[PDB]
Amino acid sequence: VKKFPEGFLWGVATASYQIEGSPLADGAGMSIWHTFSHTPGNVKNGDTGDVACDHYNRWKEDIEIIEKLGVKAYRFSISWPRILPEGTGRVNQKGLDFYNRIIDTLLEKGITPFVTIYHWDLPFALQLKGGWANREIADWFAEYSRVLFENFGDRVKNWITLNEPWVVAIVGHLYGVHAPGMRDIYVAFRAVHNLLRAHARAVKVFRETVKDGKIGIVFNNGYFEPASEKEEDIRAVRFMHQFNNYPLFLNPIYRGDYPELVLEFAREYLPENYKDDMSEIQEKIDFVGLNYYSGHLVKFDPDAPAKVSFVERDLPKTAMGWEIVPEGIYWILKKVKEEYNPPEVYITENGAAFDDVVSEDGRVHDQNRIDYLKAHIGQAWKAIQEGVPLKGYFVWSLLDNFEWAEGYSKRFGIVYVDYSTQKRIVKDSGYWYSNVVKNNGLED
Ligand SMILES: OC[C@H]1CNC[C@@H](O)[C@@H]1O
Repeated sequence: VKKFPEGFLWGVATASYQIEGSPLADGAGMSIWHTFSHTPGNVKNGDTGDVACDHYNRWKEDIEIIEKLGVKAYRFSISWPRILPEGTGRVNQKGLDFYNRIIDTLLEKGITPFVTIYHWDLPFALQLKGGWANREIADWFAEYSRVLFENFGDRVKNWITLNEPWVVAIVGHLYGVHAPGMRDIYVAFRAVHNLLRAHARAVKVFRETVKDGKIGIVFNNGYFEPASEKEEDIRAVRFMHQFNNYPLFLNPIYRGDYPELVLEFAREYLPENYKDDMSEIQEKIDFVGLNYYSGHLVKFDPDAPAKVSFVERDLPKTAMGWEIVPEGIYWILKKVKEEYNPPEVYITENGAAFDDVVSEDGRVHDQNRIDYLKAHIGQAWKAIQEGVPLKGYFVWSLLDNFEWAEGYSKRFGIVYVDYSTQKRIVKDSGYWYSNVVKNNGLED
């Protein structure tokens, strides 16, 4: 038996562009993911979010699935361009109506909404003005967040400014693999910095408009282990954790500067008086969300940009090719308490992509995902037993969905989606998870 604390929040998680479809319905502006995915060569098989899970129409039935499974919390995101089609100024009532219906439905059914304000679908109109590269985004984001607080803050009380700002900056602006598809290290570190300033401005306005709410921010994290016991490899691990995990943002938020190895690597790329912004960046937050999926063996490498290479290990992997290292989720939970001691933590995403097939029996026997969830939920329980203030756990994802540059080819859902009909098939992992929420923990 591994029983969780009373009132622990068991959730599922999605993101607007990944499930909704109908990106231009009802006066919505284009996002950068619309223009990106519509550019030939950017996404596997030419996939886009034009249709996705058609959640824009099937939202009621999807929530009914959440209800039926008994899960207590739904993490979802809001499409900025549905609300403010030009990014600032005009507010689209029909966009607000879409999310209002979802919000009211969840509450009526006793599910707690956790709203991610920004999960990567910037209004295209703002990208034309530089997007995350432009310092003024801290004002645009504040205006947007304010609108969400004023319209939804009466009912939604749990808020997340940004999903995975490292990915937004580095994958979007350095690697060019995600929208807006840029490859410029100077832009990428300006985007890191503006992400922090916009997050801090949003939190500030939240204090003014939602008196009884809680607000946090979500980071991606990997469990990095050194290839050798040599000095340089252990250091390569120390760089990667500081750059790729929560310290890149939490060192600023809690200590008022970037982490030390990040400055060794990137001080030429950061804005010249970046320190002037640090005091405002330290705006107090209520919780930290950590996402976790995978671990990576890393070693020093003199030929690699950043002086780090990944080394492949003979370990069980998901369809992403990601190494399954359950103890990473425990390590990261431990480490976040050790380093910054946030008053609350949530696992805001954890999950796995496997090649799911509908059997002849009409069921999806994803024993491989059950095994994955069970192992990590076990490690999260362990972290709680050693004092980490973990208040919730969210499976990525409710639904198989548009997996960014991988398109529909990667399935993360505990519910299978047959894209040809839009049929939902609860997976074995979904029934299994439904049982652990009912029991408030593991059993065998
Ligand atoms: O890569 C799987 C998931 C990682 N975290 C952010 C999500 O949008 C993504 O689908």
